[PDB]
Amino acid sequence: DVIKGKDFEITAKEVYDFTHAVGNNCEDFVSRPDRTMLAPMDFAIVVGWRAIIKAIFPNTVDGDLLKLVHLSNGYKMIPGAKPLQVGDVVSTTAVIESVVNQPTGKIVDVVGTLSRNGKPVMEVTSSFFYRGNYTDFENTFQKTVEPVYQMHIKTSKDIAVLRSKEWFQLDDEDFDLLNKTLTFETETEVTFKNANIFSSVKCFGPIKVELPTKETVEIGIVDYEAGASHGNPVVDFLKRNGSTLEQKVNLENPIPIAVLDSYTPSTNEPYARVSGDLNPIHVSRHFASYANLPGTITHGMFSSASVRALIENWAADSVSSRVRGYTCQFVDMVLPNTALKTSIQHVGMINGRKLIKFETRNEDDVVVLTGEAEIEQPVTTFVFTGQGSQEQGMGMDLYKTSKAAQDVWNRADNHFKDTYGFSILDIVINNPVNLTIHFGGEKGKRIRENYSAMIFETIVDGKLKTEKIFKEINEHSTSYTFRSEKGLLSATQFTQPALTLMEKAAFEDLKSKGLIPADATFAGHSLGEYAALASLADVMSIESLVEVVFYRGMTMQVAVPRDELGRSNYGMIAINPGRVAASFSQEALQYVVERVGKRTGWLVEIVNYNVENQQYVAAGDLRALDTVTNVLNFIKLQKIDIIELQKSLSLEEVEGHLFEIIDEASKKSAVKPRPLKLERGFACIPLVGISVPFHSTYLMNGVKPFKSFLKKNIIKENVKVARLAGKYIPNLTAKPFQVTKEYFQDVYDLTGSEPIKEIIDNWEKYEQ
Amino acid sequence: MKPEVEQELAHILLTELLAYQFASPVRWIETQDVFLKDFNTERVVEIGPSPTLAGMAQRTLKNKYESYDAALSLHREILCYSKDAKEIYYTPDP
Repeated sequence: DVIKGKDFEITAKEVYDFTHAVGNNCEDFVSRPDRTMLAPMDFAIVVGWRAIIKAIFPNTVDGDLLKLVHLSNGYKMIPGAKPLQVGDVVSTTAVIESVVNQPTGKIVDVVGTLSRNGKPVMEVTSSFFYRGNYTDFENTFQKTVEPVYQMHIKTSKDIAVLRSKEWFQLDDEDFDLLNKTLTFETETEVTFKNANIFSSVKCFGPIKVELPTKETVEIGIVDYEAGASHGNPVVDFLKRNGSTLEQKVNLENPIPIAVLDSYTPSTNEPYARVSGDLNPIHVSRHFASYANLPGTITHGMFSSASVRALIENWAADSVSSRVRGYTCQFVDMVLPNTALKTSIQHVGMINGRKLIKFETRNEDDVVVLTGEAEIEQPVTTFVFTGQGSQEQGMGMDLYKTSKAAQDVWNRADNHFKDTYGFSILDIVINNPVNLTIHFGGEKGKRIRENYSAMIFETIVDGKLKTEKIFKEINEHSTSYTFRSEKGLLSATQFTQPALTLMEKAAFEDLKSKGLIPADATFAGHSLGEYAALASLADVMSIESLVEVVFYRGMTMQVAVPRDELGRSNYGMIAINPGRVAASFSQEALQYVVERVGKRTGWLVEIVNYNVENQQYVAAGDLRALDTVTNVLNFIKLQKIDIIELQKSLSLEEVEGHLFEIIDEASKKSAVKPRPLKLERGFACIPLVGISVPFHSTYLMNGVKPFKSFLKKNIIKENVKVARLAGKYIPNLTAKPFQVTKEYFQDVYDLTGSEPIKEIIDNWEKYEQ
Repeated sequence: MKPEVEQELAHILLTELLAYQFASPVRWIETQDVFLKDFNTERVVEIGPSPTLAGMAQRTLKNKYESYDAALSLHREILCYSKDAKEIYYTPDP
């Protein structure tokens, strides 16, 4: 029977008394204004201790409570559950888990669960020891909640293995399981006739299938029944053939965090009062002598909570919220008036939460406790490098070592060989100056067919002009030659996928070593945000990602068709507004760039807002890049502010005074020929390796094809909102990803569109 | 709000942001005022073969946050993968 404890309201007095009854120095448990007074998770037992002990009494769980020395206790928050606030109202319910009659006595496992607002918030797992000999084969039972294993059905010889297993009952017996991820809500009850052989096996629980839209459905039932069992074959099956959802990764070398001197107080009276553990053994020497022990034993859970303070102090960076778990295994016993030298080690890392392993030493150099501790650090955020930063043999050091890199690079390169008949891994490794893609053979025809579908859908006066990329390639073309001046890796079509893959392979190596919290934010440097997005969210598959970035790279190579060499009369420049003048802010830079671009009649705009009043990357016409370079050379030398003179001298006369300087600069900037170099200014520094004018006005035509591609290559089945929401920060709209009328209306303001305006008007239809 | 509708709306919202950020200016000034300030993120990693966003997030903090980072008892670690991997993997030299 499920036991229920009295609904115990949390107060600020009881928590304030407990921060001295353990001696906690964490300031997140002190009573101060504005910020909440969070409960230390070690206080959760004070709520549930009453109910947990109520499960150990029953007349079919019998043993000497004096010879009951607590074995192991924990605290685990369920996922998402916030830890307990100051004023919270927390109810307790517990059930006794397993009655295991060990040869040395009887370990009884108790599972308590605390509930706030109606919902669970933390579960307390404990084991206790009635020592002696327990012919308790009738009163025993095992009732454990087996881990949700998965099993991937990639192949038909292995679905035949699963179907041979009678326990896999299907609702639709014809349901094609192939190319799916089943999960198993297994919970196993077992009676024992002996201390090893089981009396009867009970394996039941529904079986689900993860659907592409990530909404599972119960397609089967596990139902395994037998007599004289020696082990659950179901769980034994899923142990080898299926896989555990969570696999903790460890370090090469565990981090020796510290070994801290915690002193046990002479008295165990101040904590026995606040804990409800009246047990005299801790205080009463006469009781402590009857137990055969060498005096008034320190409260175990007091040694637990004292080490928890140290785990929160030096492994959870002194924060209440971020610590997730805390277990303590009772090894030995320690008295009052000891200097416990607790050996804390960071051994593991799992999915954001740091695995912290400790054993407790005294002055006597012996171990009295062990235990674990989960601590999330949600304080990670990712920034991804853009173009130009590529070099020959990049991400090959990571390639030869990691499997997470290897499998990424290999999958991409196999995709590229089989799709476009070339090796991104060949290019990166040895940077061939030229690459000849041969369309000879049935491979070569199916490659050429892929090349034929690469098309600019560029709007020209409210009508699409679908102009093929590499026009030459047609149904009679035999072999095309990709050409570079120095090394194709340098050409953007290959820079973009190579960079995006190396940054995906590095981030997938961190997934393999699990150093990445699941609630970190991210944003990327123009192209970088494609890597970040594929990385943190899994928005694009590896084959999707490389294709879309390749298509971008083709769109951006022939966005502006060039001369024979391939010298686009376009580019970029990274401007320090402080260089020209400190008073010359971001409002004087956007005013002077818009006034030079309207007069000179050429294109120049601000495309990256990198650093606040230190870096703004401005792209457009290369003569409109060297004439604004000379405009911030001439304003710097003259020390003449435009924001002073436009308000504090004359209204719009400075705009008529800015023509004549722009007319000076643009009549010396129109002299230099077309193959002109962008020569560094006193205010500006020209960008190297970027001949394309990315994010300028020059590629306003080629937005509609890039949309058409992102409509054919982002499928909503892959896209989830949970994994994005709060984290995803676009480059244009520097806001958290929100699925609201606030964000639809703020994106329609920046750059209006027919499908965002259709959703804002029809938002009330899609509300319900 | 329905899951199949919330999937359609998030799919169109992202698709249009990426289709336009393609050819749109990158407001990285306010991007560094989404996480550095508003979400008190502690550890920033730069994924790439050279640090560019590294000197960017560090000089944003020195300009606007040197009095906001020292007044709330927090250590901002601006890291690049290719330069500072040791700190990532937790693989120091003893």
